Amino acid sequence: ITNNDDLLIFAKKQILDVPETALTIAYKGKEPVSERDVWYFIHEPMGFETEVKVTKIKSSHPWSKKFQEIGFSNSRRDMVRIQTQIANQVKKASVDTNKINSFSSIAMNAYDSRILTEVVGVVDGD
Amino acid sequence: MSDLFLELNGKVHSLSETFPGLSVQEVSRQSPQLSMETAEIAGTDGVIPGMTQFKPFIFSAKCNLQALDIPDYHLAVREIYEFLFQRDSYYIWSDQMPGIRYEVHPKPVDFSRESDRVGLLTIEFDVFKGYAESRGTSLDPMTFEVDLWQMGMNLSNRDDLFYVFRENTFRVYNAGSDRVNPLMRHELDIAMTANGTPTIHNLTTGESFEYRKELQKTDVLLLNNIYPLVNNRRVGKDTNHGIITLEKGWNDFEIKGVTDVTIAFNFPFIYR
Repeated sequence: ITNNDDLLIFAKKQILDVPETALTIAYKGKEPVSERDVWYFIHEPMGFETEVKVTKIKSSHPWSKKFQEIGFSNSRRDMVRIQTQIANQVKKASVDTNKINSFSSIAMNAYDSRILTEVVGVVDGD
Repeated sequence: MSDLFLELNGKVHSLSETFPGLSVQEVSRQSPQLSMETAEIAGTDGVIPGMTQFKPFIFSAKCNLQALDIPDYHLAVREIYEFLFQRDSYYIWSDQMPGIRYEVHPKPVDFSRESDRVGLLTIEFDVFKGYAESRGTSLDPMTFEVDLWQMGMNLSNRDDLFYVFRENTFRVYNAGSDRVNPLMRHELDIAMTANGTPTIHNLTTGESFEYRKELQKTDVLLLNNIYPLVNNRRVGKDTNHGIITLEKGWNDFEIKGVTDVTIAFNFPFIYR
């Protein structure tokens, strides 16, 4: 990009100016929870009275008697996520260097044609 | 009167005879230790049981020692401790049921010193195979010569029990309390000598074993445990890896593909 407004919006997109929070709730009610519904969260001791949008569900079978785990505002850190990020960055770097090897070879290849042009012009000038 | 006979290192000893002061009062055995694995399914009642097994059980003999004096008491205690506790298992039986023996390992026993020369004790033995067995194999004349009672009649007097056969179809009687399976680390040897391509069918259990090569009379095919051998050489690659098991009671056997067949079964009976 060349203008300043696009750079400004890009820079605004490039940083996070709020604490990164992730909420997890153990729910044991009768009403089922879907992947789209937005609930109302009220929890006085933790100072919560808001609307929460579901982003992660770990449900059990209806006959399993177990609780449900529901997430909001992205997920906890975890290591396997970090390893996946590192692996995909490694793959991107590998494809980048594979492409740039061919690009450098072409730069060498593109040199010989211009060398020939210089030689032909030198002969013509003589 | 009662006594306990112990067979170890190829010798048979009488407990009341090896130690003159020792006298066996009572002999008993624990019940079969049925073990079972249960799985629970949420939302449904009860459990689903897996395959049942039989854990090692305990054969107990309560006895007393009446020594001549205190040094004799200590000497007898040491002698009993040395004799009973060997590093390998050994067989035991009793006069009440002489036809059945247990292969056991000794258990810790504590002498209850009631007086300066009298001490009560209860010798316990772990039967670690989970079953009792006859005093010998099927081919052993020992097995059918002492006593064996099964639902009323003594098997030592029955004359229809044969374990060497010359025909192609016959019947084999397994007198044990459950089936004999080499896969369960049981003892079962089958020796055959014939001409041709052998094939054994156990119609009662619906099992089959086939050897895919020609055989000659001087060549002996021996199936022991899970291994077939020809002239004491493993030849499992040329067979179907079949396993022949004997069910309770009569098993009908059919031999096909050979002639002049001589087949012998050598296995001990298994009692629960």
